[PDB]
Amino acid sequence: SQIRQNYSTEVEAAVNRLVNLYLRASYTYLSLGFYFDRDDVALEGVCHFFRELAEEKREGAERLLKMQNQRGGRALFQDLQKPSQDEWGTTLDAMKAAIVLEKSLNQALLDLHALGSAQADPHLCDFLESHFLDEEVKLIKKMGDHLTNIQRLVQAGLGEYLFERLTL
Amino acid sequence: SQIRQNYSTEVEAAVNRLVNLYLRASYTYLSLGFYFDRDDVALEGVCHFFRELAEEKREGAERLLKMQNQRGGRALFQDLQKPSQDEWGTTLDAMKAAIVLEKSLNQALLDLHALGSAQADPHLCDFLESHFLDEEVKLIKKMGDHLTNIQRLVQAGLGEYLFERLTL
Amino acid sequence: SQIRQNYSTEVEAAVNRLVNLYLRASYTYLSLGFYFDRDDVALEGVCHFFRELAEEKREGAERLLKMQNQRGGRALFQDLQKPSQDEWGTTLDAMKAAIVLEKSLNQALLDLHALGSAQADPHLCDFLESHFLDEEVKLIKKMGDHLTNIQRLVQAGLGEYLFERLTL
Amino acid sequence: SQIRQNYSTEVEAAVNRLVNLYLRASYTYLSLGFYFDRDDVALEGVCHFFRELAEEKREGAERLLKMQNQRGGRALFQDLQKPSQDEWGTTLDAMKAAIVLEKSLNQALLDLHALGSAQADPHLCDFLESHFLDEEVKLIKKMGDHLTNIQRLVQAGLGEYLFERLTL
Ligand SMILES: CC(C)c1cccc(C(C)C)c1O
Ligand SMILES: CC(C)c1cccc(C(C)C)c1O
Repeated sequence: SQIRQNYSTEVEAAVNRLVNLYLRASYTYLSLGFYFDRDDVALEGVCHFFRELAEEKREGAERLLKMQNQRGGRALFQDLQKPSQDEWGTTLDAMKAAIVLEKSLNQALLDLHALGSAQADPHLCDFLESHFLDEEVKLIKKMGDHLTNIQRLVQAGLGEYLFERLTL
Repeated sequence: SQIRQNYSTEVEAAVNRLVNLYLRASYTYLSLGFYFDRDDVALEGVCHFFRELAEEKREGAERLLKMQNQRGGRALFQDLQKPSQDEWGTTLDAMKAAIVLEKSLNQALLDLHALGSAQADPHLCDFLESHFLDEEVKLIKKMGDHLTNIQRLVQAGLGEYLFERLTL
Repeated sequence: SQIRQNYSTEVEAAVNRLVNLYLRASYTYLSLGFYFDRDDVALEGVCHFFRELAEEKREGAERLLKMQNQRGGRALFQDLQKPSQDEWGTTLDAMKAAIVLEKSLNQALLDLHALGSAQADPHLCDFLESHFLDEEVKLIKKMGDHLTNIQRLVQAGLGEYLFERLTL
Repeated sequence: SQIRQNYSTEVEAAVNRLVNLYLRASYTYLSLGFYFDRDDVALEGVCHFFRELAEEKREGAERLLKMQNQRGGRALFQDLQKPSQDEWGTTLDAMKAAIVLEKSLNQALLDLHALGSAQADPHLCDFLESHFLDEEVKLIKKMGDHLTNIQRLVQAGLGEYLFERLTL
């Protein structure tokens, strides 16, 4: 590439892998959202919470792809694996799966940051810090807060209704 | 009729029967609404839910009657039978009766659609699809969602109060 | 499902397959869009055209999933296959691939409509006609119009620039 | 300096060198801009493109000088060498020279970042990342995009006119 400068093949490949992880996460949240929209589940606030996250993760993938092109790297897409479950249980089960998913995304971001530092790529390091690292910390804190409130509420049906009505 | 074209006597008769079913449904919802307004029942949100449905079903009957005249058919009214119960039990009992009622209306609409298709009456088919079929699907989904939340909430008195306060 | 009425298992399965096709199409358009954003391709209007289509196809999948739940069917997601190409050639090549893709989506919609008619499911038939069939016809006409103008313009570099500047 | 803290003499010297490079770049763009304003060249959009860049590079030098004083370092100015050419050829030649110039500025920024990291000077590292590194990546991507479009357009006179009219 005529514009490529200080951008290693290792970072380029890791960025493509991270795009795939963000799109997989968006797909997982799409599945979580529509599960809570089932007439036999029917928790609208929970459906809204996860649909908003599907949108945020798709936006993250798109930002990564834009950065890949700005640096002269080449986007390469892979098959997007289906989510790990077809049915997601209670709000508590769903929030626990979501925090597992976010921690895995955060770890991938931290691994990519470490790779960037190793490769002396400060543009990459700044990009991640600016657009992703703090967003993930904030989101994981919010999910942890939700998990604590859900757990405090377990008359489990009553608690699940109240959380959806009064928090979400 | 000077204007009548492609409108069978079978469809004309079925439309009159459907008007009677819609007016019977409006009457049933009027009864449900005022039951929840009793001082010894006293669930205002539930009363409002059913009074709004009585209005929607009367409007449906009026749309059908307007269509009957647009096609050159002749409205024929029959005695409107009183609702199946005088007292309607809990919110849960009431919502179960309402979903039974809506499924019966939906089935009558589907039967009339099938009759229209058999008679090659596409104006009728479009009319039903446009004004009734989707309205019924949406309403039945909403009632199913409510039933699931009511069931999750059954300390049954506490749950009935909370549903009326926080959903309706 | 407590709400399910006149909704066959065959239609339910076909709707899940159609969701997968719409999400695959959105993914294909995401790939097309970012390819035209490469510094060595650099056709912004073309990138915008395809990114807007990725959004439209994702929205289509979401509408289908909402309908699946309204009818009492159960969403089932499958692995999303990667797009058929990694690099998309000229604007002409890309527009030809897009019209192939849209014709395949349109055929799937027509097949689902035929299945609905066979199953006497008029809600499904109306849903498809209202939200999808006309959108596809309009889009395919627009792509055909673009293909004709692109072909008329092939000094091929000059023509590709002018189309992006003055049409897109 | 009473305020100087964690600011090495090596960084101080490198910052002064970088100021000189930014001012040299501003001077080069001033020359490029007025060349395209010649009556025998007469490409107004190209003149505007380069005059705007002369302004951006002067602003960069001024930000660096402000930072030098904030840290307690001492600005030292050197003779500003004249630009490498007196006449700049075609728009294509000019854009190629501009991308060479920007890549040299970007490399100097990356070298200064590496020096800062070596000296454990995180204020410097943040300053560069915040105000310069991303600006350079964006600008180099934009120039690469322009070069690709210029090259696609080479009836070379016609292509040069069209690019100036429809892109710049
Ligand atoms: C945002 C969310 C609905 C989503 C899930 C799965 C795949 C995609 C794209 C890649 C088609 C997607 O946008
Ligand atoms: C009791 C109720 C369903 C009803 C019956 C008959 C006529 C009307 C008018 C107001 C349309 C009506 O509202």
